[PDB]
Amino acid sequence: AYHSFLVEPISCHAWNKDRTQIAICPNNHEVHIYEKSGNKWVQVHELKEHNGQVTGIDWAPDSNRIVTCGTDRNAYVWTLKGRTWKPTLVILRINRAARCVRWAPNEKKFAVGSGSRVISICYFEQENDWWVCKHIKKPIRSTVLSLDWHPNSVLLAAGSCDFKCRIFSAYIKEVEERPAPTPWGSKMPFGELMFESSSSCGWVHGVCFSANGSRVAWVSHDSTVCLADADKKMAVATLASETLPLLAVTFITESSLVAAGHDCFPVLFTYDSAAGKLSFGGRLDVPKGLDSLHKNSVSQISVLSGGKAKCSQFCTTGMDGGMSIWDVRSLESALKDLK
Amino acid sequence: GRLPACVVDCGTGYTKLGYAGNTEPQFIIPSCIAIKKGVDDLDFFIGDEAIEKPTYATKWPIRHGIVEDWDLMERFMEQVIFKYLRAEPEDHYFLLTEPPLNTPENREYTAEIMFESFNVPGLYIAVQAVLALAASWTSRQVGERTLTGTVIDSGDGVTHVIPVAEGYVIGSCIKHIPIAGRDITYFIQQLLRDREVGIPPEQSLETAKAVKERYSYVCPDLVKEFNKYDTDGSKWIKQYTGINAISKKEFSIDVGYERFLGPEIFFHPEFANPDFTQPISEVVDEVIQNCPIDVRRPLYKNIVLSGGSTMFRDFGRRLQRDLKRTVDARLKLSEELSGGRLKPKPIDVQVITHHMQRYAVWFGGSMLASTPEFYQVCHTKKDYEEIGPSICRHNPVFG
Amino acid sequence: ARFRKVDVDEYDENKFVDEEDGGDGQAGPDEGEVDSCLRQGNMTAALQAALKNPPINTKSQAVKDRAGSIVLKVLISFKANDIEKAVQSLDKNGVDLLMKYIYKGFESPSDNSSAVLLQWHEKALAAGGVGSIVRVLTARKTV
Amino acid sequence: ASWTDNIMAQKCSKGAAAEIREQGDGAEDEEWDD
Amino acid sequence: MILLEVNNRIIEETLALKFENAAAGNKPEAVEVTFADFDGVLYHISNPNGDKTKVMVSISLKFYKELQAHGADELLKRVYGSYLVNPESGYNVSLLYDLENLPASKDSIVHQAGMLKRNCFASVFEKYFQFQEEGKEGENRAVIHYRDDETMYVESKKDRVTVVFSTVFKDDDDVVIGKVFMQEFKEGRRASHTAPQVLFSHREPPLELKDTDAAVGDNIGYITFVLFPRHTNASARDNTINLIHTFRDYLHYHIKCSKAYIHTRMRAKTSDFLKVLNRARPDA
Amino acid sequence: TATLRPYLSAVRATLQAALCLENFSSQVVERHNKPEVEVRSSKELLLQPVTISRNEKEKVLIEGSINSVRVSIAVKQADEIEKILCHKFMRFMMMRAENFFILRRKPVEGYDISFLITNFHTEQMYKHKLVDFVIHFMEEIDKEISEMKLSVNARARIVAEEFLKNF
Amino acid sequence: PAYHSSLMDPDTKLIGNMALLPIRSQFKGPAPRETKDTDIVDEAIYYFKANVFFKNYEIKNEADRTLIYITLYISECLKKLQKCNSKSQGEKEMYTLGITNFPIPGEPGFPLNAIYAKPANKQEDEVMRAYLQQLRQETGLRLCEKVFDPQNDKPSKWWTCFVKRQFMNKSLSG
Amino acid sequence: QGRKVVVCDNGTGFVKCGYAGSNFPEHIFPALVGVNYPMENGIVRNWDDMKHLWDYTFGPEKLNIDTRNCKILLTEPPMNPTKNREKIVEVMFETYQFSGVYVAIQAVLTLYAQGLLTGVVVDSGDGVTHICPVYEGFSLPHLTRRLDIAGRDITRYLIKLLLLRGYAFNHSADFETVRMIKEKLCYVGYNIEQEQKLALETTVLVESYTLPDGRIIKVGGERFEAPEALFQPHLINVEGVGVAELLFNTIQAADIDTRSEFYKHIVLSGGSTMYPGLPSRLERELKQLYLERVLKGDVEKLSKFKIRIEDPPRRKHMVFLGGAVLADIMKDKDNFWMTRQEYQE
Ligand SMILES: Nc1ncnc2c1ncn2[C@@H]1O[C@H](COP(=O)(O)OP(=O)(O)OP(=O)(O)O)[C@@H](O)[C@H]1O
Ligand SMILES: Nc1ncnc2c1ncn2[C@@H]1O[C@H](COP(=O)(O)OP(=O)(O)OP(=O)(O)O)[C@@H](O)[C@H]1O
Ligand SMILES: [Mg+2]
Ligand SMILES: [Mg+2]
Repeated sequence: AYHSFLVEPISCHAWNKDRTQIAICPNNHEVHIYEKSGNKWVQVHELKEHNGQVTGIDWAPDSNRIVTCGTDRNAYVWTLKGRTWKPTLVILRINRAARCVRWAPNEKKFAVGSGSRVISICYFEQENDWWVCKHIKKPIRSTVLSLDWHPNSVLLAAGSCDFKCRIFSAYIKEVEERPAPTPWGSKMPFGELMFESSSSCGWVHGVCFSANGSRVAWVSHDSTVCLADADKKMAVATLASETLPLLAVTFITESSLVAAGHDCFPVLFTYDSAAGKLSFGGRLDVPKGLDSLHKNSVSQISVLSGGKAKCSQFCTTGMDGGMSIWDVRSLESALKDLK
Repeated sequence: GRLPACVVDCGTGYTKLGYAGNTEPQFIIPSCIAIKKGVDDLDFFIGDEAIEKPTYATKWPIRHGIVEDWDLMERFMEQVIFKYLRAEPEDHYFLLTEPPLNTPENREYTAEIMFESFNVPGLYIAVQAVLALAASWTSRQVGERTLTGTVIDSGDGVTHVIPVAEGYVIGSCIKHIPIAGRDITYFIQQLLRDREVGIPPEQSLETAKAVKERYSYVCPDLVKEFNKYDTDGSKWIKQYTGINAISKKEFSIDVGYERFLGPEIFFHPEFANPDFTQPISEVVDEVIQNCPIDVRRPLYKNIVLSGGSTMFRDFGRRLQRDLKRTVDARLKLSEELSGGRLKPKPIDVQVITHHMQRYAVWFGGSMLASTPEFYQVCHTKKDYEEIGPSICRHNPVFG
Repeated sequence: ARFRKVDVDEYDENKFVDEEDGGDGQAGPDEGEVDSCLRQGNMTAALQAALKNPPINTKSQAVKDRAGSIVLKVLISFKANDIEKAVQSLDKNGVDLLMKYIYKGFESPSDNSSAVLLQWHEKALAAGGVGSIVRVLTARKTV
Repeated sequence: ASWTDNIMAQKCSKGAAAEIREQGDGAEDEEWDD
Repeated sequence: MILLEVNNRIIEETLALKFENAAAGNKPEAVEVTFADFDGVLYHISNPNGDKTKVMVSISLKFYKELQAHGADELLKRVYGSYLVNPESGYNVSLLYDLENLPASKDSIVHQAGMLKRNCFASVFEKYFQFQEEGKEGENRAVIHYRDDETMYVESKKDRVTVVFSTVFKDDDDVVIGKVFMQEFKEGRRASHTAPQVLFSHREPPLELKDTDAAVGDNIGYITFVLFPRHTNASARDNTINLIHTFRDYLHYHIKCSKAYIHTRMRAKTSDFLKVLNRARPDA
Repeated sequence: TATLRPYLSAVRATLQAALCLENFSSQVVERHNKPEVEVRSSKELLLQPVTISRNEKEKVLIEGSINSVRVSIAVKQADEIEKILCHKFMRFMMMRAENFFILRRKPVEGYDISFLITNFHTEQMYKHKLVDFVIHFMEEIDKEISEMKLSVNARARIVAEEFLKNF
Repeated sequence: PAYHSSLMDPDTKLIGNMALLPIRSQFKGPAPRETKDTDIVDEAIYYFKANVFFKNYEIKNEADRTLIYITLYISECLKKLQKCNSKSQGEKEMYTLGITNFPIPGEPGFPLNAIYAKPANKQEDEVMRAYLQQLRQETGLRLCEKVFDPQNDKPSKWWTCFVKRQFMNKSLSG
Repeated sequence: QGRKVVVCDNGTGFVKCGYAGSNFPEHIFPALVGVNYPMENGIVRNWDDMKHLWDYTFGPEKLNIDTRNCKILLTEPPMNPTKNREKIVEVMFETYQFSGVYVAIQAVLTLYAQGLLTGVVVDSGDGVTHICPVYEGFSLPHLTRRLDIAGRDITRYLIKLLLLRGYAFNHSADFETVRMIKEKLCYVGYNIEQEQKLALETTVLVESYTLPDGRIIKVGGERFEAPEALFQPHLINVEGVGVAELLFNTIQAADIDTRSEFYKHIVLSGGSTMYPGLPSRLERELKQLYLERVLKGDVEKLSKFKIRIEDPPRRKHMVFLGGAVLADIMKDKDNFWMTRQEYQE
């Protein structure tokens, strides 16, 4: 289901709770919110407060709050009041440009991985009524490109240009409760390096947690996809792909991965738990220039319907200005054993 | 050095080529190139040997000043140097002219053509307005010789009003009136067709042009001139004799009204051009008003006419009349509306007409390249080799 | 001035410092074993022995140059028609290492070394995807 | 500099009698208010 | 055009217009035109002492003494007649035309005035062709420095006349394109067996000029024309002189022509590449 | 062909492996988006420079980064005429590098031409189209150099014949 | 700018925005006799050779509308005068044109209907029609009395050259 | 209580009036009196126009407040001569009779807005660049320095450089167009050698700008030489040391104890400091100066040099927010305000 929103690349996209409005960055300092009016997408909202290119957009569903971070070293929390989206500024205290932003599962905090080798965990302080950021710095040595929260609003996966895939603890005492013990670790202060993994090389473009959070998976620039189990003695399994580097990875089940990137089509990976091994399951854009639906590199992948526990449709947003809604239910019967 | 520089003004209608140190150009050729693997690119002609030939196709490289086909421009300047000027390009500096509002990229292409193809020891791409102002110095016999003026450069393309301040052209106030020699020729041709017979269809463009060459003049007042032609119709209607190319014979036509209707479209563009309808005096006033206030008055005191289309009799004088009228009307209206007893100093508008009005740009280029300073303000081929084409993007002005 | 000629960024404690702590380096690939394989006509065995124990952790350039020269001698020692089978006898790591050695050997052309290295590269690409070339581009500790 | 002087050299021919020998019958007459 | 014409245009049009005006009876207009031609030669068309009825065409060559040593004056008097006048200060050969005493046919005088440089050059050629015809062997070679860095050597032998042009190419591209052109010249006798024999020596003087002070350099090439009696005879003397005295400018002109064509090809290829690149945009 | 098609295939594969660029704001400089392969201010963002050589004289150096790739080509030059034609063509094209958006104004040392493809170019152009353009460029530079050489030889032949025919 | 009427007086009658200037007509019509030797028809006939070229006219007065109407009729009259052989035949053609009924202001097909005003009542409509017809007859008569050269058999081309030129790009035929 | 607190920033670009504690100004309007611009370099030249301006501010159209029953805070430019300060105080006390009168240098207002007490403010605007150290919330006049390079001089340099590119510009007619070019494209280079290499060997700095007349001009290298005049005054024929050298010198001319605190809280303000890369360039040049003329060559102790030069994102209304904070968090004090009774002493 390919739709070409506009010719210029879409930097990032974020859906809402009902999956009826999509907020996209059209390689610009503006955020465009499209909604479905019948069977066509109508651009209905325009968000213009960033002084530079927007690099990350997330949409907290329950609070319906859109956090946008850009190269202007700023984060804005847009809230829909009356009929218009108005922003609240978020001080990040970062001297470099923000790259990725992700809301917490409980929507109490959001993480902004930036180019100052920092992750800014920002939370609302009701005492003074402005957002407050806390920095995770060590041992991040290069730019943080990707983030993904554990499904407990405490831990945090961080892919960084220093070739390291990290899992930190973002337990802010002023907004959270005591985190339950996890197989990743038991001692969980803020900024604690809960886990690290790496390879011979490769920038980590995308990280994603499993449904239970005991499994993390990151795609690196060296055409490799890695998955770390916390339960199985904190073990990493690496699959060196024969395809082009993968940019964005998301879990769809407990044992399945969908990763998209510069090869211009999503790919599926299966994690055999008993053997603890990743395997190539099959590309999800087998054709009936580029024969794939996306004419350029797919930049973002995100679960559309059912969430990470019951994912049946996901969405790929590319650098060709295209948004594709892939239904794994149809692809199950399309290919041989695409399960 | 010792050998004089080569001055080539490549206008849209007529290319004016010659050597520095001379009052008038040695060649005034049409800016046309007649062309048909191997050496076939040298089988071409330029100038009067390209207006009409049996087996050749004529093409005009320059449209509205901007060079369109650069290959044709290179071949044209090739036979300019080697067939007409007869100059060894490695020993002669070149003073090329550039159209107003010319892109620096076009300057780079011109420099590349001159250097990487002809290996000239130097090149200076001069702005035409400053050269016109230089030519205007021959008529102003006082110590008021400054490069601040309003050049009305009219040729065969578009008539540019160009305000030059302190030697630098104010490119944000240049305004083009799409009335030039070609429009006047078309209007006179239409007038001749609707009035007289015996004009060969293939010669109507020329037999009109010669009329516009010899019998035209601007009119102080249209109805008065019409009444003069009606009543005193012996000293105003002229006789033009021509020779038909086919079946050679003499034909005589009565050159009447178009004499004063030729340049009148400079002053009433709605006569011929329907899209453009404001007179050249209004265009000059608007151009100068758009300029900074500290330089507005000098632009009035020095209005320089350059190009053949400005060579019509009394054109400058009538322009002075019209511009003084509009300026005085504006001043009176402002004084009446304000009522503050400001009493501004009366504005003196002086359109400088000179004997070198026709080839003003080339005359300025010649007197510029006849000086010691030109050699120390050119762009030597050595500078081209070290720095690159960027040096020819800016050609410094002189006092 | 004269204070702008000092690159402060080099003396900053925030640059990505590669670990470079692999150590070991047991003389890299074995010269005697590959010589015996080449002399005995076991070309596939010669390639397999040449691709074992890469100098992925050796800091000195001399051992890397020696290993590259040995692998290059093996590669040009091959015949074209028998190249493809050899490429299929290596796993993902083996094909990635072979492409690293191929890209190293392109930098020092000699006679028809590039002509057979291009065939090697084509077969290695066919048998190991473009991700092998990507890993050649990305490996900080590369042969 | 030399440009101003060389341009002025023409002034002896330019600074002379009228261009038109007598304005012979075909030019707008002077005496207009202009 | 391919062959460089041997007639200076500016003189031709100026004198033709002046003679047409004189024939029409119109009052002559003052002319003061200084210009230049190939080989660094300077022309001056003026009026002596301000008299409009007389037009003086003066030619100034930086090497007129080396031609005067080979009977330059005798040829100029025989070709131009009484029109030759005492040269103007700063100029070598002056021709005076009285606008009140034109002959019946103006084409001949205008065309001869156009050939002023040709007749300045042709004295040495006439002398050495007569030397070849008369069999006067062993006469000293004529050296003509027609430009500052380029030289010319004329020599007469028993059965041939040698004309060496010592040319200097400014740029390396000039050097290589000249090598290509001269290689084509050397093998040009295949299509024409009656043509003069062209020889090229790059960076090295021929053995004939080795005993002389011929320059040596990477940018300097020597072009030797061997002209036979069928080209030095009276019937073909004029055409041979006309072509030989402009061969150098002809070669340089065609080198620059080749550069212009090469620029045209590059412009075409650049346009093709830019269209290909703009087609790669998602929106075209 | 014997070694042109395999060489072009290898170069195309390496370009696909290298023309995978994403927007990267500068780590060392605030609010700057510089091509990392040029500034080289961060060693972690610079990829390993690779060389693909057809022979000992014709080679392409592809050195990539997170947001930029530099592709330097050494064109074939058989003789002196080919050398001057190649150099003159390259300066011709590089003078208008503002129009060739993915072209450098000056080459790297030892190489004839240098392309710089930034993440912005891959954003506004199809990456596979850019790879195809680079390969088409490598082929057409050689083709046009050969065409210019043949044209110059034929032109010189005609000039010599025309001059010598009039004796 | 385009030339303008100069015979307007405050006491001059106005029919709508149309102006009822007097003429020296030998014919009979609503226009009163004018003591002065200059009339709006004569002023038009004079200014027409320079006004016809103007494609943009500003109506600064109400006699101006009379001027444009007479100018357009002059254009039509020269269109119909090209094919003639004698002054008497020309005058007969002028009378034939005058006795016809070109569109009056307000009716479709009349040029510059957005500039002129419709007649208010039937009496004013009849007055306007008669005035236009009288101006037409006088225009034709004073046109023929001077277009033909003083020596016989010459419909001089000095007025025939304007046949194809339309004032304000408008014509009474459409 | 008292309340009725109004703060009115009087910046050259715009006058912004509002109430204390407001996150954003309630009213903003350009300082236009009619058409004259008496605000040159922040120093008043025509006081009648400013009297009319304040009357307009306090008029019903803007604020509609009683001057005699309201507290006003005014913003003072650095190095304001005492004559202007005294005359403004007299104007407030006599011509308006404000109950609460206070004026302070823009540096302390900036630091209060950002939430700091000690630090150096680099306020560069259109007329002049000011470097103002502040210790314990009180501005130090002794260490304040002025560099006569600002947006106007950078714009003039950019015009000169664009003429060097062959673009027919004028210094009096095309000032605003080049000003917009400087805003949209110009930036501060980090390593001028490296930036010059990138400009002379690569076309990534070339950006197209559409002039009002429709002509497209490609601005390339000149994106970074225009702001470089701040660091190298000699490029615009101005005697000086440069903004970074001046800042280092004015810090080093202070007390030894406060140097470390001043290093870590150097804040930028003003429109002319919005150039990309300016904080990074200032940090690099200050580190180089510390290496050269404090460390004297060695690099071991350079890591201990903690410098934190942050340009605040909320730069547009810094002075107004500082005024609101100052006049809201501590308005209820008595000895702070200068009252009319003290004036009539
Ligand atoms: N009296 C006149 N004097 C000169 N030219 C006249 C005259 N009447 C008509 N013309 C015509 O006016 C035109 C002037 O052409 P001109 O050479 O000035 O144009 P250009 O090459 O475009 O000029 P420029 O060098 O200023 O760009 C010619 O066609 C010429 O025949
Ligand atoms: N985003 C920007 N990037 C670069 N320069 C900018 C930017 N915005 C504004 N400027 C420049 O900053 C200056 C504006 O100065 P500012 O608004 O701080 O005025 P000010 O301090 O009140 O002035 P003054 O010195 O006259 O009192 C102008 O030169 C303008 O061109
Ligand atoms: Mg022109
Ligand atoms: Mg300020």
